[PDB]
Parts: sequence; structure tokens; C-alpha cells
Amino acid sequence: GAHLARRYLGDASVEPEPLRMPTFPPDYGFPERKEREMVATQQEMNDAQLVLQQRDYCAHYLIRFLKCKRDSFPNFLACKHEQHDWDYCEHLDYVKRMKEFERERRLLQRKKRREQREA
Amino acid sequence: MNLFSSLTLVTLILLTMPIAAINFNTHKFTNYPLYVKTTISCAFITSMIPTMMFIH
Amino acid sequence: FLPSAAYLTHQQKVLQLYKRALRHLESRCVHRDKYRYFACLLRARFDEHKNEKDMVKATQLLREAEKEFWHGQHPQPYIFPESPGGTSYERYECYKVPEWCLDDWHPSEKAMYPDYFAKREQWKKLRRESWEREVKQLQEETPVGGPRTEALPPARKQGDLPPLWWHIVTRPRERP
Amino acid sequence: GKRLFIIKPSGFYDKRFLKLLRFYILLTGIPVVIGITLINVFIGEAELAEIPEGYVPEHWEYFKHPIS
Amino acid sequence: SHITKDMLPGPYPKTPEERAAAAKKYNMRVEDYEPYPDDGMGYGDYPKLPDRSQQERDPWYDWDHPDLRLNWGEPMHWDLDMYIRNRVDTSPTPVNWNLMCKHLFGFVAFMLFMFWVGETYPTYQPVGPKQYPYNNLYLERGGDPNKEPEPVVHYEI
Amino acid sequence: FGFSIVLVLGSTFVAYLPDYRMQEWARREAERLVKYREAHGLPLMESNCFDPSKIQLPED
Amino acid sequence: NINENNPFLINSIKRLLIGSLFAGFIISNNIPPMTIPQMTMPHYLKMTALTVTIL
Amino acid sequence: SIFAFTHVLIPVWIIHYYLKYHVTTKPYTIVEKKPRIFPGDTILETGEVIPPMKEFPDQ
Amino acid sequence: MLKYIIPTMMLMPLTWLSKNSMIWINTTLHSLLISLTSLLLLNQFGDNSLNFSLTFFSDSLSTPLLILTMWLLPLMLMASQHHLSKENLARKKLFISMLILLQLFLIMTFTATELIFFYIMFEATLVPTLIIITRWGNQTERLNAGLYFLFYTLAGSLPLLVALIYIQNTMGSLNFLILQYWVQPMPNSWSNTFMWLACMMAFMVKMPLYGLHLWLPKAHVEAPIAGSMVLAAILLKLGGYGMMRITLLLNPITDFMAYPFIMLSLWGMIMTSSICLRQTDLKSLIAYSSVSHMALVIVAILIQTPWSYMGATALMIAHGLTSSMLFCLANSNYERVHSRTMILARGLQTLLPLMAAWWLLASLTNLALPPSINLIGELFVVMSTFSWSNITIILMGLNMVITALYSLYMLITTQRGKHTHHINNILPSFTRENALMSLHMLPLLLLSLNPKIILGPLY
Amino acid sequence: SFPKYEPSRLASLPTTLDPAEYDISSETRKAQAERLAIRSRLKREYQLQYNDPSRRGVVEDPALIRWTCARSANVYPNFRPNTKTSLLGALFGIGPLIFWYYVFKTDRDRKEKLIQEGKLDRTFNISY
Amino acid sequence: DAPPLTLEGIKDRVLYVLKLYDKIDPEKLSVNSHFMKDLGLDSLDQVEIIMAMEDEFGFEIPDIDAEKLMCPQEIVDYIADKKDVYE
Amino acid sequence: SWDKDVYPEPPRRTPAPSPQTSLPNPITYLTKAFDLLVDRPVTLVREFIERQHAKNKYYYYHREFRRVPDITECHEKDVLCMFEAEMQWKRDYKVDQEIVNIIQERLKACQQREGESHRQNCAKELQQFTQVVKAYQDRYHDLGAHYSARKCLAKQKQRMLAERKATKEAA
Repeated sequence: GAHLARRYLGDASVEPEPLRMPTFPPDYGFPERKEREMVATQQEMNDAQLVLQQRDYCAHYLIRFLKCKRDSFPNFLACKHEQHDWDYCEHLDYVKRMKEFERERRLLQRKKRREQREA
Repeated sequence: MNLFSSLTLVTLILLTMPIAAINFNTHKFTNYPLYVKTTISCAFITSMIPTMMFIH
Repeated sequence: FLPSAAYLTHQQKVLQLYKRALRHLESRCVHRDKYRYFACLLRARFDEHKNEKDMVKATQLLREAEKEFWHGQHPQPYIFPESPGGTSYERYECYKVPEWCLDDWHPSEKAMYPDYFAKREQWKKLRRESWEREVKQLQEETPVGGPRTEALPPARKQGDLPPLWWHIVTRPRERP
Repeated sequence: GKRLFIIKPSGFYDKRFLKLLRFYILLTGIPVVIGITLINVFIGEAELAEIPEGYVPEHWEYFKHPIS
Repeated sequence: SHITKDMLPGPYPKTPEERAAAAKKYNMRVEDYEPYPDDGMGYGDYPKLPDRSQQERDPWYDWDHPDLRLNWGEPMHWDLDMYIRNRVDTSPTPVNWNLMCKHLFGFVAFMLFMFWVGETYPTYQPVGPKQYPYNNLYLERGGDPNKEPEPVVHYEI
Repeated sequence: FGFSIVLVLGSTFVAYLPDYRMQEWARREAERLVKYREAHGLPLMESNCFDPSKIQLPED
Repeated sequence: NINENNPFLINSIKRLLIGSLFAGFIISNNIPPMTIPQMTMPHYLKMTALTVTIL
Repeated sequence: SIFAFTHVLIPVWIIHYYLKYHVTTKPYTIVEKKPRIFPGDTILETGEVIPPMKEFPDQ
Repeated sequence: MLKYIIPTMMLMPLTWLSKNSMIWINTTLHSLLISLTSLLLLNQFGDNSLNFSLTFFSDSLSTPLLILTMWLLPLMLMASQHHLSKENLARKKLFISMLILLQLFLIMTFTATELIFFYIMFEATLVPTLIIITRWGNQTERLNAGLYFLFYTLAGSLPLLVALIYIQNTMGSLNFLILQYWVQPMPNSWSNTFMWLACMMAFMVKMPLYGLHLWLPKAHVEAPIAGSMVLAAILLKLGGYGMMRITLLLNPITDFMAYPFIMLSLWGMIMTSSICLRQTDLKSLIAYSSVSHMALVIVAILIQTPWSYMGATALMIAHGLTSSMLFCLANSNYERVHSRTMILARGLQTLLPLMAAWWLLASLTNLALPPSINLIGELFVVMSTFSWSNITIILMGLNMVITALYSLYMLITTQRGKHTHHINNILPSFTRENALMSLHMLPLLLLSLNPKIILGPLY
Repeated sequence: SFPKYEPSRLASLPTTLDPAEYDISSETRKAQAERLAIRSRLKREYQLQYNDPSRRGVVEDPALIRWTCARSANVYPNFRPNTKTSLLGALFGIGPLIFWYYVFKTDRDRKEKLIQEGKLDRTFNISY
Repeated sequence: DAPPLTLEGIKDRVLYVLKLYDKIDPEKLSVNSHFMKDLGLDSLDQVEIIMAMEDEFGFEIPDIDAEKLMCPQEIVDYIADKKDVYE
Repeated sequence: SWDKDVYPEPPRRTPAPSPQTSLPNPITYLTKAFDLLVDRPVTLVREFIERQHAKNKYYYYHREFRRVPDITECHEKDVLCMFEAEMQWKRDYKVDQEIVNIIQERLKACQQREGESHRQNCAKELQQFTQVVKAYQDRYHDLGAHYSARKCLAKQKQRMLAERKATKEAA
């Protein structure tokens, strides 16, 4: 998008450097903003032989979807509600990643331009 | 499962009979294209089953 | 480079240029009717100066026509799939077994084919019959000590077959 | 009257050699394969025991297959 | 059979005798016979030919060896084995040769330079890191069941 | 006398014969030795195959 | 000489067009997803493939 | 018919003989990659359940 | 072993007091009986070598080469007529008896305890093949061929005698166990370098290496089929086995002094695979093919890994089989047409319809078709040399590419595409040549089924 | 129009723009006619030694045998050792050999010094 | 794949596609008609004719032949050389 | 049969599936018909052949060798001690290679059983594999082709000399 044009034309500051994203101190303007539920059953996450880079959030929807797809094999098209729920949960996880990206981006922009232009 | 390994190995070994057959033929069986076609069709229709068990 | 003469002529060179330009313009131009239009344009451009009495002007405009055609050729011309270079190049050469074979069979298989091999026996007798004398007489008879050509005269004298006939008559059918 | 005559090179010597080769490997291939089948289906291979105290076997009686 | 003087030791000198002998022996015209010459590289006195001769000799002359381009009496140029079709196409190229290699090397250089400019300049969407919960997925890496507890957590945003 | 008594008989001869390079002997010996050393608590393949007490090092 | 009075031709072409109609969906349904599907694409990024093919 | 008879009974019998007794001689041989069990499942062999998967929330 | 030796002596007067039209069947029959008798040798096991008392023993390296030799003899003895089947009775008996005596010294050379006995039987192996190829070489330079042959092999093989008498009179007797079990490491003097150069250079002559490779090709293309197959197979792999024996001594100096021989072997392997891509005289391409594979063998011997020795013996035996077969095919083609060249007699796909299958199978076992023994040898040599150095694999695969190139060029040059239709004399194939083909390629594929036999002492 | 087709040792010169065919003299006509006469006499002798029904064997071309005898055994005679041939032999024969020998010295020095330092990846490096 | 070609039918096909060409008549035209003498058409149009025969039958003719056909009967003879038009 | 004490095979884990379908289940009737067509006649033929085998009895015995005392108590040249010692050492070398092969087969089995979670329940078997291969790399590797027994002893002496020098410079 236009963020790519801004990173290739403008300053390198306010566009954050990729995959070195934890830059600023966490719980900066948060204080006490965390629960991180993670009710995805680590031992049962081992017991169900998932893939690496899938041992993460929203795993229980994958557990239930693989369970119903194991259960309903002649039903070639029945399991779609849990499939869409897992899609919805990873959609909200991408929402959280986008919000974290622009969290770090706007903290960089506002605070660093504030300090470096009112020092 | 015994059925899984058994049917995979017989899908491998159905692709062994015509070569040794017309190595040991000595009589020009003119329906040999029909023979190769029906053994490949039988090999496929045996190969669908362990894949069905796999996805099952 | 030809069996009859040493050089072709000027007219044959202009003629082959016409044929090759027509073929390469077939390969260049699809839809065949705009092609027919452009081929009539090429026929008219050759009808520009057909009426030249000069010779150095003729060969000079022929050389310039070769230049213009080499600037306007096509990389893959529509060579026919019968000709060498195309898609055949003796495509069905798998079964072009010559006839000096087919006599080296066991007499069981020769008993399977009695009539064809008896007629092959009479053809072989026809080859052997007047091979020596008449063909050596006609080949030692007609040329001067310099042959100077690659053709041969037919047996116009009295009788039998024209000389050196065997491997031109006996050949594959070109679709075996 | 439709067909043509094709010119095959030779088939007699080829099928003669291959018929002789299949018959002359078949003549003592099949009896030996039948025999080794009868051996390992009738006579027994071997059993899994060990050496008792103070009793010596020979340099055979150590092997799985009986013809070995 | 074969004459002793149908071998060919010795080079070209002199200009009457050995040139006339090569005309008689190689079945060629007198001035068409040219040795290489002998710069000390062996070669006998074997003739020079027009050197391409195989994508030449258009196949409608119908000579005696179609896939070999013989004529049973041709002198058979010294590099014959490098010349038969299945080895080297000595055709007139429809464009050039140096202009072709300049186009091709310019194209390969341009594509590799755009690859290098890509390699220094990556692309990425507005996308954060994937949040692996259990200490960047600890206890399933290549060891450390009890060795290094490394506390790091994500915050709900 | 070149194929029918040589080739197939040689195939049956080289197909099985005693334990070449003591191969399956080494298999069963290794099975018994690994079970032996697992039963006696010591780790399998004790390193320093020669006895480290049985050495007379050149001193310096 | 344009002839297709042939059971062999119509059987083979018939069965592979049947394959090119159904077998892609049959494969794409019942596989275990061994990766994370992205599924969150912007405007003018999912559309641009079919846009480029139509243009 | 006899083609189908021999080519779905004879190699099946020969290979299914070959994949019981010689595989139960040689120990480290054909091996599976494990059937996956879930929190909402049981174990067929002894007979006990894995306790079910925990609470869902924020769907 | 003497029970495997004395029927070869008793096989000699068989040919003499067998009458006319009778020598052939008796010699072939009884040499095949000897092939069964030598197939009964294989007993060797586990810890030690197998002693055949005091004069004799066998490692598990000499055993497959010996069984290969006595299997190769009836193949040759049936191979060697139709160019002397019309000659005299006494000279025919002399030829066959000279082949039998040659086999006798081959078995004497492979079964040696002392290296002096090995050297005497080595040049005893040398002397009859000289007479055979010089007398029936069938070309105008067979004189030069045998002359270069004997002079290169003696003039290289001669300081080996002085070095072996030196090792005799300074370190006890010359049992291979007692050359073993007692050898002290001889340090880096210059005399040790000269003695190593003498022994290794003598067998370098016999391999050949690249600097001495023009020894070979005249002695193949100007030689009959019997001396050619004995020469290539048994003499080159005999030199290889001799170096495999004698390389046990002089270990701390071969590391420092064995770099240039690896070098000349590698670069000559590359240049020899290049030289046999373009030549005429079809017989010679297999000779330079043998030079390429033996340079690969020499790289494998002079690096000293057990992987390298297993690949070495596999490459030896498989290339012996392949080269002997392909020489027999070139003999068949020359008996068809009396040209010996390459570009002339093309075609031969229409005619001789199953001879093409044997050209195909020989060229694919020369291609290293991967279940065959040839790729087993080449593969483990490539593994050991990549363990030796990290950059030599480019030369190995470059050999592989060009080897595939010239072998398959040989296949699609002479037997692909167009009969020249002036040949008009060749008759279809005899049962004898196809019988020799089935003698060739059944043992190679049966060893491809069960290859635990032919791998070396470091199994 | 066109850049007039520069030639090379790969790009063959076609039959159209020779241009020396168009400089017709009596010399070139006599040369082409005598060339036709040579090929005429050779094809006539071939067809007389080709079409006979009693002739069993091969045609026995002396030109092919002449090429083989020139190519195989006429290499070493004749020859004189000159400066050019000696420099080319020493440039193609010992040059690349000492090149690969220098780089094997380099790689072996690196491997020897590294495993003498012991910083190699031989946690398991068994199959040497 | 090869339909049964006979002599007189392929002669009729050659003379038919000559008859379809414009500037010569169907009236004074037979098998023993010439291409230079009685019809009086040039060599250029004669090679246009040869190109029509090549584009119908699908194979070229060599330029050793290209001057010396001049009548339909010898065209039929050369095509009978090419295809071996018999049973 | 064999010993499960020396070949670890972890115990079975099979669930009971739960349809939740009524088509139903083609492969269940397929495997029942397969058992009825194949599993019974193979059993019948095997029982016939087992009676024909076990009517009479053979025996193979595990060939066992004794223990040579030493190479360290052998003399300088004095061959007939060294021959016993080196062949006993060579048999130990062969059985140690087969130890490495069996532990590698255990590693392959631990890879194939544990699913895609490769690093679960294999760290101890990978650890003992690395332990035995560290011992093997230390003890038998860098000697080449002409091992008899003496080069292993020379390597052992030089290696413990290096260890002595390292700990003396460390002290």
C-alpha cells in the first residue's frame, strides 16, 4: 500500500523497522491492561498432534473442527460453522496484530516527533 | 493397519505383472494394450481406498 | 550446386526469391486474404522493372532485393511437415527396411509367403538377366572421357530397361 | 484387396533365441523354486533355543535356514 | 585395397609437385586445395574446407548419405565429428550474433540488478509479530526442559 | 551346463550361506549385549575400550 | 478426414473433463490444514488477480 | 472376471502373508505415526476419557 | 586353493588330446565346471582371512575378483572364434592352451601370500597376453602395440622388485599378516619417499594413471577380443588389487606425498572423459572409458577410507563386467562390418532387433543406472572423496556428466537413425553372440540384487 | 535497411549475400564446371560399384579410410617442436593442474588448521 | 489415415484446382496442355501454379524440378512419385 | 518374537470414533469383508504350515566366544598373543557398529511414533544417541582403513596424554 511508498520515500523513523517491532517499553500508557487467557490446554495441545506455528491462540476452535471432521467423514460438507468460527478467531487475531502494529507505530510517531521537535 | 499396508503394496505390485508377463510371454498376445489398460484401472481403483482411510 | 548444370541462372535466382518471399509472407501473414492482397502487392513490386535490358542493373536490384527480403523474413517459416527441417524429416523411418533384407529369412517363413517370394525370384532374375552386358555397354558407350554431368541416357537402343535402375525402383513406400 | 506387405527384418532367430533361453532357464528354474518352496514349507527352519551346560554342538546347528 | 601413396605424410612443399599430388589424391580442384599450413600442429597436409557444410547442403540435392552429408568422394573436413547434425547448428542466424549476446547479457544483468534492489529492499504489510504464548513456544524447541526459564509475556491490546 | 546348472544353482547358493562377516551373529550379539548393559545399570558402549588402569604412560 | 467416431477418445476426454470440474474441489475440501490461512486481505489485493486476467 | 479374481486375490494373499509373519519376525519394521486423540474423546483400549476441553469465552 | 588350481593344469592336455571338431565343447564344458567349483569357494567369515595352507590365502577382496576371473574365462573361450575358427588345428590348440595357462597365472597372482610370489606371477600374467595380441592383433601396428605394452609395464614394474627385496631383508618375511602385525610406521625421509614412489609408480603404470595412459589404446584397438577382455578386466583390476595389498605399509608418509597423484588422476579423468567424446575407431572409446574409471579408482585407493575401499572394489568388479561386455559388442559389430570406425555403419535399429537391447543395457550400466553395482562404486567413491575434500565433487560430477555424454553418444551414434544402404551384407544375429550377452548381464543384475558379497574387506 | 549481416565462426554466411557470386568470370565458371565434373565422375564410379548384384560386402570408401588414417596415425608424424606448440602444451597441460593443486593445498591447509584447533562440527561426523 | 488415392481422381483434383484459377479457360485446357507455349502464361504465374499445388497437397517440390513441369501429366507423375498412388 | 525390554515400543493409544453420521461408514464394511475374505484363509494356510513345521524340530544356537586376556599383556613381535587379541577386538568393533545401528533405529522409531511434535518424548533417546555417538566419534573414528588393533591403542594413548596435559595446565 501507500505505507510502502512512505517507507521507501519519507523518513525511516516513523515507519517501524520490520520484525524488530518490540521497541518501546510495554504497559506504557496501559497500566493493568493484560489478562492473556490461553485456555488452549497445553498438554492436550501436545495430545492433539498439531503443526508448529499453530500451537498458538484460537487453537481450541481448530481442535473442535478437527474433531468434527474426524467424526463426520461421509458428511463431506457439514463441518463449516466451526471452520468459520476458527476463521473468525484468527481474523480477530489479525485485528490484534494490526492494532499492536499501529500501537507501536503511533507511539513512535507522536512521542519521538514530540521529543525530537520540542527538545 | 494390515489392510492399509496390504493394499498399498498390492498397488505397487499390480505395477509388476505385465513387464514380467511379456518378458515370459513367447506368444504374441494381441490384447496386450487392453491388458495394460485394465491393470492400470485396477491399480487406481485399489489405490483410492487407502487414501480414503488416510483422510478418514 | 545441382546435378544438371554448374550454375542455375539469374532468372532462377529471381524465381527462387519470389518463391521464398511468397512462403515467408505466408508464414508472416495470417487470415490468408490480407495475405492475398500483400502477395498481389509483391507481384506488382516485381512487375516494377521486369523490362530491363541491362544486366548489371538486374543483378544489382536482385542483390538489393535479397537485402530487403533478409530484413523482412520470419524466424520460423511455415516449412511443410513433409519436408526435412519441418515436422516429418522422415517421420515414419521406423519401418523403412530396404529390400536387400527380407531374403535372410528361414525357409519356414519363406514357406509362409510362397507367391510373393516366387515373384521376388522372377524380379531377381530380371535384375540378373541383362545386368552385365547391356548396362556395361551403354555406360562405356555414350560419354566422353570426361563425364561432365550426373544424369544418364535411357535404354533407347533396342530392348531392355534403362541402366542403373535397381535402387531407384526398389525403395520404401514413404508411408510404411 | 486392401492390405499392403510390410518388410520386417527378421523374427525367426530372435524368437528362437528367446524361446531357447526361456525353456533352458525354465527347465531347472521351476524345479529348484518348487524344491525350495517344499523345503521351507515342510522341513522346518530352526528354533530359538540355546546351548545347555557342558554340551557342544558342531559348527553347523547355528543357522536359521536348514539348507544353509 | 589401399595405396601406400594414398596415405599423406609430409606437408605442402613444393608448390608444383605436392599440390598436383593432392589434386590427384584428394579428388579436388587444384586451387581449391589449401593446407592450413603446417605451423607445427601435425595435420599432415589435410585440406581446408568451407568449414560449416552441415546446416548448409540443402537436402533436396538428394546425395548418397542423407544424415551424414557425404558424397562418397568428398574430402571430409578435419572437424567432421564436431559438424554432423546432432552436434552443432552452423546455420545463418536470422539476426546477428554479437547483437544477440549484447541483448541477452543486458537482459540478464537488468533482471539480476532488480533482484538485488529487491534483496536490499523488502516488502511488508502493516503486520505485527505472531504471538507465540508459551515463551515463544518453549518446551517444544530442541531442548531445555528445565534449564532456562525465560519469562516473557504478551499484553492484551 | 552354462545356465541351467550354473546360474540358478549359483543364485540359490549365494542367496543364503553362513553369516557373512558374522553379520546376523553381530545383530543377535548386540541385542543381548544392549539388554545386558541396560539390566546392569551401566550405560551402553562404555567408552575407552581399553582399560584406563591398564596403561603405562610415558611421563614428562 | 476429421473423425471422432471413437469410444476411446470420448471416454478419456470425458473422464478428464469430469476430473477438471470436480477433483479440484474434492482435493481442496478434505485435507488437514497444516498451515495458517491468511484470510484477511485488503481491498484491491484480492481483486487484482481476476482484474489482471480480465484486462 | 478371472483377471480380476487373480489380481485382487493372489497378490493380496501373498503380501498379506508377507505383512504378518515376516514383519512379526523383524522387530523394527513397519511403524505408524500416531492416531490423534482429542479432549472430547475416550480411549478404546482400557476405557477412560480424557476430560473435556475447558471454557470457550470471547467467541 | 590347490584343489582350485590343479584341474586347470589337468585342463591343459584336454585341448591337446581332444580331436577335431571336439576341442570346443570339451574346453567350454570343463571351464564351466571350474566356474561351479570356484563358486563353491565363498566361505569367508568375520574376524580373519581364509588360509589355503601356507602358500595361499584369500581376503574377501581377492575372492570376488577370482570368481569373476574364472567366470570370465568360458565367456572369452566362446568369444574367441570366427576370426580363428578357420585357422589350423595345432595353432588353435596352442591358442586355447595359452588362454588356459594365462588363467592359471591369473589365479596364481590373485592368490598370493608373499609379494615376491605375487610379483613373479604378476609378470607371468604379463607374458602370454603379449603373444596373443601380437600374433592375432589383426591390424598393421600390433607390433608397436605389444612393444609399448611390454616396455611400459616392465620399465615401470621393475623397481617394485628392488623395494620388495628390501622389505624382505630388513623386516622379516613377507606374509601379509607378518607384513601386517609388525609394520612400524616409517617416517618422512627421502628414501622412504623413493621407495613409496617405486611401489606406487609400478602399480600406477599398471592401472594406468593419466601420465602413462597411452600404454592402453593401441593394445586394445590392435588386439583380438580375448586379449582385449583379459587385458582390460583382469589386468587393470589386478593392478588395482595389487595396490590394495601393498598400500598397508607406509601410512605416515602417503598423506604428505600422495597429493600429486590424486591430482594427475583427477585432471586426467576429466581430460580422458573429454578425449573419448569425439574420436572415431569405436573400440578405443571403451579403452579411454576404462582409463577414466581407473583414474577414479586411483583417487579412491590413494585416499584411505573404508568407504573408499568398498566403493573401489565395487567399481572394479562392475566396470570389469561392463567393459568386457562392451568390448564383445564392438567385436560383434566389427565381425558384421570390417571397418572398426564409427560414423560409417549407422542404422542397426531396424536390423539386429534385439542386439539394440544389449547396446542399451550395456550403455545404461555404463551410464551408472542407479540399482547397478557401477553406481554403487562411483557413489561411495564420491562420498569418501567429499569427506576427503569439500571441493572435489565438481570434478566428480563433471566426470559423471561427460561420462553419460560420451556413453550415450556412442549409443545414439552407431545404432540410431539411418542405415547407409550400401552395406548390404550383414546377416541377422547368431545365437552365440546373444548367448554371450546373457552370460554377461545376468551376473551383473544378480549382484545388483545381492551386493553384500562384492564389498571389500572393510565391510 | 539491414546491417548487412556480419559473419562469425558460428553465424554462417548464407547463399544470398555472398556477394562474390555476382563477380562472374570465366575462371569461376570453369571452376564450378570442373567441380561438377569431379562430383560427376565420383558418383558414376560409386553407382558402378554400388548397383551390382554380385557385390556382397561394403563399398570400401578410400576417402573415409584416408580421413581415419589422417586423423589417427598421421598425427605424430609429421611434427616439429616449435615455440608455439611448446607454449600451448605447457599452458594447457601443467597450468590448470597446478591451479587445482594450489586450491587443494588451500582447502587442506584450512581443514588441517581448523581441526587442529578443534572447532569443527564433529559432534557426530562418523562416516569419514 | 490415408484415403485411397487413385491416379485419375488426383488428376481430376489437380485439373480442377487449375480450372478454379481465373485467367485460364476451362475451354481449351486438357491433360496435354502446356504452361508456356499454348496458354502463354509466364514463369512467374507458373510458380504461382506450383505454389497452389504445394499448398493443396501439403508438400513442397525441389527447385531442381521447378523449371521443368510445364504440363499437368508430369505434375501427376511427380505426385505419384511422392505418394506412391496405388493399392 | 523378540524382547520388548531391549526394543522399547510405547503402549497403544486408540480412541473410539463417534458418528454423528448416518450414510454410514463404507470402510467399516470394507474391512469386515476384507477380514472375511483374506484374514481367515491366510490363518488356515498358516495353521497347516505350522503343523507341518512343528511336527519335527530343529535348533539354531547363538554362537558364543570366550574372552581373550589382553593386547596390553602381549609382547613386542611374538605373534600368537596378538592374533587372539586383535580378532577379539575386531569382533567387539563389529558388535559396537551394530549397537550404533540399533540406537539409530530407536531414533527413527521415536521420530516416526511421536507425530509432528518431534521434540516431545524423544529428548532422552536423542540424548543417549548423542552420548553413544560422542563415545564412538571419540574412540573409533580418525584411524582410516588399516585398523588392526594397534592404531586404536595409539589413538587412546595420545588422547589420554592430551587429557593429562589439559588437566595439568588447568591445575
